[PDB]
Amino acid sequence: GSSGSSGTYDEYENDLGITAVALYDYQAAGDDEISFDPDDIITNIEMIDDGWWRGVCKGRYGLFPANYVELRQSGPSSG
Repeated sequence: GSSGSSGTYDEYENDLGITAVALYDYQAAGDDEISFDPDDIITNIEMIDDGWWRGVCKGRYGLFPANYVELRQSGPSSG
């Protein structure tokens, strides 16, 4: 049993998809690429290139190296 500040209704729509956390500060070489700070949170992460991805950060969707970021993941009791 759990609860919190649900609200007046629980019929919302949140499609964030995949998320990741930056490891180091990056500077999008150009417009195509996006610039995000280290230890930041990114949503709508689309897996395109094993080395580069595309997600919506601080209101910006562009190409970015998956090396300067880590795929969010937790390890609970029952893996």
